[PDB]
Amino acid sequence: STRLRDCLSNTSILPSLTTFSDATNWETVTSPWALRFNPEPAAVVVPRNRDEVAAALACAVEAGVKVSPLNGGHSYGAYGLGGVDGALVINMERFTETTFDSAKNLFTYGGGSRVGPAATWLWENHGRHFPHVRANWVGLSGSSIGGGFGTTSRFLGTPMDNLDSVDVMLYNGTIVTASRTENPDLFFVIQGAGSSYGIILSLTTRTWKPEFEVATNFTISLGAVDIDTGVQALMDIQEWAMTEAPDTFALRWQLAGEWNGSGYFYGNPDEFDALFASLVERLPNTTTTTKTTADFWAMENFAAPLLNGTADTFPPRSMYLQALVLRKDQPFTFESAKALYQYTTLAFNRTDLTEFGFLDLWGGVSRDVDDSKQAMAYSNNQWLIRWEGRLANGLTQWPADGIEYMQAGFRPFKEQLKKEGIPLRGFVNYRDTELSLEEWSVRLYGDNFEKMKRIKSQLDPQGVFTTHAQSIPSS
Ligand SMILES: *Cc1cc2c(cc1C)nc1c(=O)[nH]c(=O)nc-1n2C[C@H](O)[C@H](O)[C@H](O)COP(=O)(O)OP(=O)(O)OC[C@H]1O[C@@H](n2cnc3c(N)ncnc32)[C@H](O)[C@@H]1O
Ligand SMILES: *[C@@H]1O[C@H](CO)[C@@H](O[C@@H]2O[C@H](CO)[C@@H](O)[C@H](O)[C@H]2NC(C)=O)[C@H](O)[C@H]1NC(C)=O
Ligand SMILES: *[C@@H]1O[C@H](CO)[C@@H](O)[C@H](O)[C@H]1NC(C)=O
Ligand SMILES: *[C@@H]1O[C@H](CO)[C@@H](O)[C@H](O)[C@H]1NC(C)=O
Ligand SMILES: *[C@@H]1O[C@H](CO)[C@@H](O)[C@H](O)[C@H]1NC(C)=O
Repeated sequence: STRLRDCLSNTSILPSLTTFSDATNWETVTSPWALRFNPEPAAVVVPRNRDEVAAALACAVEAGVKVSPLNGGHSYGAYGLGGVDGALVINMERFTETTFDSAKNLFTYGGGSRVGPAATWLWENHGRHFPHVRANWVGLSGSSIGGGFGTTSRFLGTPMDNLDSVDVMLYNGTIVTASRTENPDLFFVIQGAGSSYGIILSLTTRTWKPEFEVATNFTISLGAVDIDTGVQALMDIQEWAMTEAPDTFALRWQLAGEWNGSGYFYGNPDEFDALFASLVERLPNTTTTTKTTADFWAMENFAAPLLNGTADTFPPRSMYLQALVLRKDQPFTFESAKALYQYTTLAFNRTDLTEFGFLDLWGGVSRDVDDSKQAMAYSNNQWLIRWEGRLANGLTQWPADGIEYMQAGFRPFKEQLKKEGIPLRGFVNYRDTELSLEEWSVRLYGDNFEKMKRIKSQLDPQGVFTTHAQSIPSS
């Protein structure tokens, strides 16, 4: 460690903000949100300004160690701590500047920001919104580089595609601005795989002023129904969602916790009742619903508790997540939906694990996405499907067969997709840590992967940012 320590000790980074394993706070600074993992960094530093980021990077280059920026710490694979052991972790926590350009209605936030503080700042100062993940303390950099999905994404897009530009430090300390029209190759890979290419110092997002002061939420409960009835209900919901629903709806249909759903509507609250009537039309006669209204920012805080708070709503968790997407051209069939429900939630039976999962309705403005325009493949996404196992309360050891148990229940669904000729596709932020390179690369990036590897060779030839297991290799 001597080389890295001595180099860092000659920078201006505070000694109190430079930690190695002999530090009194090492265990705290290296603790992962994803408790199934425990990556061991070479060191963790907290830069106070852009020059200190560059100084830390230069020390990593001189020492021959990899570099991982740490933002909100939410990675489902502990990727911010490097994923693999031995990275220099650059904790971006001080980079929380917030500015608003009222001429262009663009919000600029620092590369170490979290969803809640930044959304709260923009709301309280300007009455504006940008799509964001549904959790108060997730990093904005770490979530925006993997698409993201929020309650407003069916009409506003993803956190990722609402980015207008970013400022990025490359491995050699050079700072560039990336956008669709400036350093487009870098912007391409930021939009899906940013951790493999640079350190995002600042991000600028488009923003939306809500048209209506009041928003609506709702629930749907089918009651005690059999599998065929529940599956038919999903098919009927899907048909409504693909033919009648406006883009301003959101809907989550439970996988674990069936047969129930919930959602939001961001159009005129006086138009909701007629739209909700059309949705519940075919549902079985045991169905009941609820509806409420609240002002826009109150609703935001009900969807993501404590957006304006001071602590994470979601404590660290030992879990294993899997996730697939379906597109508009090949959505659920009766057979594929039945395979999913029959062998995941309806067969789940463990004392040491609990089940979690849902189907988030997509569609809407995913119709405007082109896969050739950014690394992440997500054009015409129609559903986001999440199936997750969580360690039971009171246990501390993830079971040796937990991954196999979770994968087995989700396998009949995959086989039915294969039978129907439907590609297996994923969603970057919902990292499945058990996938092989052959699997994650095509599921996340489709046929963009070769281009991504070329850009990797061009922008990080020495591999400084090659850290976690899903890092983009060079060509
Ligand atoms: C924990 C969690 C995650 C989560 C969620 C709710 C909870 C409780 N809800 C989500 C949702 O509604 N929608 C969605 O799309 N994702 C949701 N997630 C997942 C979350 O978005 C991802 O796990 C995300 O990657 C987490 O980001 P975060 O910033 O919190 O985590 P990290 O470990 O520190 O970093 C993740 C990766 O991003 C790279 N990174 C971070 N900062 C930078 C900068 N400045 N520049 C470049 N790369 C950066 C890290 O290196 C790491 O690879
Ligand atoms: C839907 O909106 C209602 C508000 O109309 C939310 O209701 C709050 O729910 C919390 C649950 O933790 C209760 O403690 C509060 O008493 C409720 N507030 C009011 C004013 O009734 C509800 O949480 C929202 N649900 C979703 C999923 O967004
Ligand atoms: C957060 O915002 C909601 C909605 O305006 C408000 O009811 C609540 O009091 C706020 N919480 C804090 C801690 O300010
Ligand atoms: C659930 O698992 C237990 C063993 O832990 C078993 O006894 C029980 O029959 C199972 N329930 C089923 C298969 O419905
Ligand atoms: C730093 O690396 C980038 C990415 O390869 C390159 O474009 C730039 O010219 C380099 N800066 C130098 C050599 O000063």
